[PDB]
Amino acid sequence: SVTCPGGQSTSNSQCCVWFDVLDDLQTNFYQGSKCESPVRKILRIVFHDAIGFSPALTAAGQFGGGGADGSIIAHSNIELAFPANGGLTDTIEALRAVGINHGVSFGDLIQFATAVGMSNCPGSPRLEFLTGRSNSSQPSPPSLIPGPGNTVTAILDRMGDAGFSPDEVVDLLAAHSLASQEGLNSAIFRSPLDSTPQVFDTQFYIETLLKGTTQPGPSLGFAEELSPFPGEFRMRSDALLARDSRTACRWQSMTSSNEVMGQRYRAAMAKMSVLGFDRNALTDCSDVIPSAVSNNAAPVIPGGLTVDDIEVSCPSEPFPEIATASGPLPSLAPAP
Ligand code: HEM
Ligand SMILES: *[C@@H]1O[C@H](CO)[C@@H](O[C@@H]2O[C@H](CO)[C@@H](O)[C@H](O)[C@H]2NC(C)=O)[C@H](O)[C@H]1NC(C)=O
Ligand SMILES: [C-]#N
Ligand SMILES: [Ca+2]
Ligand SMILES: [Ca+2]
Repeated sequence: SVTCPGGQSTSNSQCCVWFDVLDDLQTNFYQGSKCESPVRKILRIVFHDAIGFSPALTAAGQFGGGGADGSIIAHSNIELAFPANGGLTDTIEALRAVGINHGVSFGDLIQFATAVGMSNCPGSPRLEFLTGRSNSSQPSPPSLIPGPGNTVTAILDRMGDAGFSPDEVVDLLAAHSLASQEGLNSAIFRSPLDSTPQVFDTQFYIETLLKGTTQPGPSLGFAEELSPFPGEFRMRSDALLARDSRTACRWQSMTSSNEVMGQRYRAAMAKMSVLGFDRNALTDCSDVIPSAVSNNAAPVIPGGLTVDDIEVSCPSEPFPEIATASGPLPSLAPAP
């Protein structure tokens, strides 16, 4: 049966090399299987790699990008000069070394390191993992990565061209539940985007909907909005997407069930992992990905705030009854 040298069982012999890069990533890149900055930086990288894909550029006779091809590593010299790719160089070099040492393609390595990093974060779904993407890539065209100062129309058009519906854009944003910022306001380095930057949960959707009350740093940084409590950072595109009529009802439905959020995110990520590829030409090695520990906490409106403090923006469905916490307002420490 396909037994790999280490004695694990898998579906196909092409999956066996991935048990070795699992060990290396967990011990080294993830510093003992932790859910800290390397996982958050890999999640920006998989998005920035895969979104360099534009059918409208191809239609106009231009190169439109190869999608999830590892071009952000193979052509980092040109892609890391793009505005959205700051604070990624160290992570890209660590990944380059693993790819070269294990003989796997860069596009596959990024997808694999995303599924493995998320498995270290409580509450995460098991992401699908496909292997076989060609290692050959051309540099991504510029201006294909949505930025935090863009309007909701600009973001939905860019994501729509890549292939995502407005609903899938909200689903994909569940990754900001494991997030902080470093380059928008350097004065409050690693300020989290929700109160549990180490748990994949619904808190990001709940807390971006809360009324912006607090300025967390000495000044406001690029595309920064008032947040609901000390230490939390709120990005303008996230504030706008939570409130815009085209995305507000899907954003609201993501607040009460970690289970629904996880399924929707896993589906949207599987679609993003094969942009520029035919998934029927890839081999499924999903059984190499381990289970994350379960998250047993329930969704809550933190620190004494109530439903009266969230700015309900979906005019059709009433806000879900979420639990409240009898606390003083929290102050978040930097994400680890
Ligand atoms: C509407 C599109 C989105 C925009 C405009 C956006 C923008 C940003 C920006 C400006 C940052 C802060 C980076 C920094 O200063 O360090 C950030 C962080 C982050 N984003 Fe996004 N994002 C979006 C979608 C996504 C998606 C789809 C994913 C991946 C599936 C993602 C994953 C992350 C993660 C995990 C971080 C945290 C980085 C860290 O803590 O080091 N983002 N995003
Ligand atoms: C994937 O392609 C890249 C080239 O784009 C290869 O990367 C180079 O690998 C050699 C040795 O294998 C290194 O000395 C170079 O420094 C690498 N270049 C870059 C830009 O990183 C990589 O080896 C290829 N991988 C496979 C398995 O074919
Ligand atoms: C996010 N980039
Ligand atoms: Ca790419
Ligand atoms: Ca969270």
